[PDB]
Amino acid sequence: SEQSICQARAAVMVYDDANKKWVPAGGSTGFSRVHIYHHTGNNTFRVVGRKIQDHQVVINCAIPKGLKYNQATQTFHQWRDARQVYGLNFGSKEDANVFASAMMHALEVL
Amino acid sequence: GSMSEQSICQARAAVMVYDDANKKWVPAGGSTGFSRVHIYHHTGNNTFRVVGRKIQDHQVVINCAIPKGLKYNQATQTFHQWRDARQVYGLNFGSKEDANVFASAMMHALEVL
Amino acid sequence: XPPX
Amino acid sequence: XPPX
Amino acid sequence: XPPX
Amino acid sequence: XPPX
Repeated sequence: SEQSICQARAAVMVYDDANKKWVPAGGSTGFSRVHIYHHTGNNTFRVVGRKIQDHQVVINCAIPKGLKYNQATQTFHQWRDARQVYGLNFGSKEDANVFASAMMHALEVL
Repeated sequence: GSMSEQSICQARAAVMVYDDANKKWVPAGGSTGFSRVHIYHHTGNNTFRVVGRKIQDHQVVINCAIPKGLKYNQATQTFHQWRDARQVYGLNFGSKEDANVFASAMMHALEVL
Repeated sequence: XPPX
Repeated sequence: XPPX
Repeated sequence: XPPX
Repeated sequence: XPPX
């Protein structure tokens, strides 16, 4: 029921609001394969990423209409919901471009 | 046209084509200045083209198909370029935000072709 | 607006 | 947004 | 690709 | 693969 619209290599991180530092998403340092999935039936999108090594799901979050997606640098992009701040430290500029293109697309069609 | 194509982006750029015989960039359409540049998606046939019009006088300065497999080169954060069998095109974007908008739409087009 |  |  |  |  969902179609992948991109795959990008990134170290997924969340911001620890109490210690003022980034920490690895899911508790595990290393790179993940991060998709945006489009549920075509209802036109919704989510980010799902899984560690390359062991397949652990480290991010699974909805992309809401109006999201402010911040391209802080050419290889680190970030966004937030009401509870967490998410960061993607991409493995290359090409990966950042792939993901940002798909995200900017999702945000235009929502 | 308006009933078979959908604009998937609008970006501000000075459009140019490369004069290889002189080894210099030329303003597309003959006169230097900024244009509003779209990618249009023909939704029935799943094809795309770049169409740009000068802000001042509305002249069409670019009207080129985007073929499957095209190599889109982001030379800098504000100048992107590509080529076909005929010409080499360049977009000198008015801002990094414009370049990002256009490049994100182009990369989308290239993925769904 | 031009044709293609 | 926090810095990186 | 030509330079800018 | 997780549900949403």
